[PDB]
Amino acid sequence: IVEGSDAEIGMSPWQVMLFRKSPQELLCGASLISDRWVLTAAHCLLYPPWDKNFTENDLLVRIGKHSRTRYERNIEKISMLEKIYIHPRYNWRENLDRDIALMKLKKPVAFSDYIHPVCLPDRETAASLLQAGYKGRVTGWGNLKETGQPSVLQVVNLPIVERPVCKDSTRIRITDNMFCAGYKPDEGKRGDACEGDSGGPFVMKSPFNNRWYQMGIVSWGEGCDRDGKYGFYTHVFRLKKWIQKVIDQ
Amino acid sequence: ADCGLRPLFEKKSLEDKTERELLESYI
Amino acid sequence: DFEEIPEEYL
Ligand SMILES: N=C(N)c1ccc(CNC(=O)[C@@H]2CCN2C(=O)[C@H](NCC(N)=O)C2CCCCC2)cc1
Ligand SMILES: *[C@@H]1O[C@H](CO)[C@@H](O[C@@H]2O[C@H](CO)[C@@H](O)[C@H](O)[C@H]2NC(C)=O)[C@H](O)[C@H]1NC(C)=O
Ligand code: NA
Ligand code: NA
Repeated sequence: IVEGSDAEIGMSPWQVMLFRKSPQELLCGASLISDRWVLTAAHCLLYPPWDKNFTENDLLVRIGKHSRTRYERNIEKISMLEKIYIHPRYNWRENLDRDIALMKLKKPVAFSDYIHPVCLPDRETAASLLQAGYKGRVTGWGNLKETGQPSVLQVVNLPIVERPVCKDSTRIRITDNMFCAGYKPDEGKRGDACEGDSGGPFVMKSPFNNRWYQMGIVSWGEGCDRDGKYGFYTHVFRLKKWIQKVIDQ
Repeated sequence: ADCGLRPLFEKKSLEDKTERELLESYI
Repeated sequence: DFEEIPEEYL
């Protein structure tokens, strides 16, 4: 996260760290959607341009974390993966269309003050919250700058940007399965997700029922926090039918 | 279910430092 | 720079 702030304790209890076993490093962000299901970006697990093709046994999910590097004894819970499910129409060749993946945990995770799942939106929550100017929140342990790393989880609030403005900021073709967020150069305020934030959640707090919903997944951008550029997110509600199908099994 | 309600915030009726910025944006 | 994690997690 570039131009964010340290998260408060228990501020994002659905935050998941995707951790590579060997070498021991941060792979991606992710999110807790139930006691056994974790949501992430498909490119965190499969990205042929960079020779990325992780299997279940190559990683661990670390839940309830605040510190990036330390082992949070009595706080975080580390889980092993039973199965990875990548969207069958995930487009890694061009624009990361349908950049979404589900991960089934071997054992259910126990909820605590630091571990709690985020909601997934219904058609109405999505229609009412996914509006240009409405702010969401992005969290992660990614790069603090484009060209270092935070000690603790970082947070940034960012407004959803109008579809024409997103499309006009880039040469990449944008689909209905993505949305962009961030401030314009004129707005004053700054902020963006960056490398290592991928797979993390873009959340919004419903003013109707006061619950947090995951509206986006950190997907891509061109650099980080560049003027006239915006971060792109997987549109979760557009792919909820695939999510439901995999969970229903 | 109890999704999206944080034990240290909504469950305690405590607000985090910036959530009001999100609410104020929902015009 | 990542602190070691208990052996039980492989
Ligand atoms: N600024 C952001 N919001 C932001 C930027 C980057 C990331 C990390 N995600 C990735 O690296 C994924 C795999 C390919 N990719 C990219 O972002 C590429 N840029 C790579 C790059 N360094 O800009 C991006 C270039 C345009 C075509 C789609 C892929 C997450 C968030
Ligand atoms: C990514 O890695 C997987 C292995 O984990 C590859 O899957 C194999 O695919 C071949 C045919 O393409 C099958 O006959 C094997 O049985 C597969 N193994 C498993 C475990 O699924 C996959 O092709 C790799 N590359 C891409 C781009 O997906
Ligand atoms: Na364009
Ligand atoms: Na920008």
